[PDB]
Amino acid sequence: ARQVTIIGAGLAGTLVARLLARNGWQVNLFERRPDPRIETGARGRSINLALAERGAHALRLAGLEREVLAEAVMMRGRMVHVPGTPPNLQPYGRDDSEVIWSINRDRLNRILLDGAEAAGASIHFNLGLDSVDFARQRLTLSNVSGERLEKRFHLLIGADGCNSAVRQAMASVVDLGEHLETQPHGYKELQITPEASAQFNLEPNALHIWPHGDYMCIALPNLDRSFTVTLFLHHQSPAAQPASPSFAQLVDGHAARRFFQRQFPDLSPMLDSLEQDFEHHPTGKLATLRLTTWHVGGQAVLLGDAAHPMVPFHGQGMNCALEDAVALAEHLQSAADNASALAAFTAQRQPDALAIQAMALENYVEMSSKVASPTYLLERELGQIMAQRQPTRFIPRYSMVTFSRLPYAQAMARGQIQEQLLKFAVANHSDLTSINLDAVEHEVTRCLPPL
Ligand SMILES: Cc1cc2nc3c(=O)[nH]c(=O)nc-3n(C[C@H](O)[C@H](O)[C@H](O)COP(=O)(O)OP(=O)(O)OC[C@H]3O[C@@H](n4cnc5c(N)ncnc54)[C@H](O)[C@@H]3O)c2cc1C
Ligand SMILES: O=C(Cc1nn[nH]n1)c1ccc(C2CCCCC2)cc1
Ligand SMILES: [Cl-]
Ligand SMILES: [Cl-]
Repeated sequence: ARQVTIIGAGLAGTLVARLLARNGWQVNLFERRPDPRIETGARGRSINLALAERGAHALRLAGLEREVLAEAVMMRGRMVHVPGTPPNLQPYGRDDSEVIWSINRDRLNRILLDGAEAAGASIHFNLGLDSVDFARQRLTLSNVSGERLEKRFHLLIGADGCNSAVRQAMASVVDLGEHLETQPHGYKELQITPEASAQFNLEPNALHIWPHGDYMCIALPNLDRSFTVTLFLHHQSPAAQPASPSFAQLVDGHAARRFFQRQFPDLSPMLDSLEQDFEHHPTGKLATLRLTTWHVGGQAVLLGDAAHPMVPFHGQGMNCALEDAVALAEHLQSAADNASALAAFTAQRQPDALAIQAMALENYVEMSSKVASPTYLLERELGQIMAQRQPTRFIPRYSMVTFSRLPYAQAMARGQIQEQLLKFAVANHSDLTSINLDAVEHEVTRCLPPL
């Protein structure tokens, strides 16, 4: 039996443990945190994630999809809150079967843990990886108090998150070629209670966005009708724009409140504990981390956030993580040896991780400044016409990322061609009446191969 050691019982680590264990691998999975299935007196505060086709299909192959969806809230469309008009629901894709699911992270983790153990994996909690010795094939683990334990390993999978100890240990034996790109936006999570969302008739079965240019709020629903609101806002004000809103200017809850009443006046009444949340929840940091290589020979490979931290603006990090786990399990299961498997995995997935990293950055502009401009409206309306006349050629980029399993690089490449097609068609035209539709359709057929 082939043996594998996995660091991190997060989303990618637990899924890959399930897929390998049920193929007969001996799987040991080590996790720094305690087991979240052991109930304690602490008050767990878990956020929700948007689960889409790529994540859903990976769970479907694992036999876990139905269990996960039982606990998920359907989001049928995007509820855009633009000042001056009523909130406007934009359906996802073309028909009612194209939805995103809002799923609690801790519930998903528990389901995945149960699934890995049922497939035969052994999960060891309260053991955090501290270092690796690649030449002696040993690693050092330790509990919180610092007491250390050594284990031999044969194949090591670093599924240990954006601050991966495995990636750090790989920097001893190979150049990963890391480039960290910081992001000027931080984020803060605020809460809407069920009473407040019910009192203000906030739609539960939708994803809600409050665009506002260089800042914005997003809200995902929970099963109990509460919402978690995420404010994205610059850490610091730029020197050129010294009065522009930023976190540094929101020192306490009362400034926060005046900000929301002025700039989000229909959302402010719903955030009852805006003051308290603002001061006791930490401001989070966003960053994109790109690696030229993900593995060391046949000994160790990264996946998930350990491999490609990305900004959350597409809701694709977990979706990408689950899709990585599927691909890593398939390559390991079928390769001549572990070395060939890890090379072929990195070669397949690294271009795709780059593509989704780039699309997540760009999607910030789409969500916060594009959805409210006159020019983008005309293009989106021409885009839906094109999807109807050429359905296998013109597939909107958001739809290819979110509702298909087209490799992310091909989605990006086709999206760039569509974007420039729509951009030139609508330029110097104010209405849809002055646009030659068959001209645009002819460029779809000349430039977009059918799927
Ligand atoms: C605010 C926010 C919102 C997001 N929303 C979405 C969304 O809506 N949709 C989406 O698809 N993605 C979303 N993401 C991204 C998503 O959360 C991650 O991409 C996903 O969790 C990656 O899964 P993973 O298994 O790689 O890592 P994680 O889920 O982070 O798992 C890492 C695991 O490794 C463990 N670990 C860490 N260090 C060690 C160590 N030294 N030793 C042992 N164990 C260790 C951790 O305890 C944890 O269990 C969001 C991210 C953020 C920050
Ligand atoms: O699906 C998307 C992107 C989209 N654009 N237009 N429709 N939705 C999407 C984008 C972001 C999120 C998360 C990001 C972290 C904070 C919670 C919300 C979820 C999902
Ligand atoms: Cl959309
Ligand atoms: Cl994400």
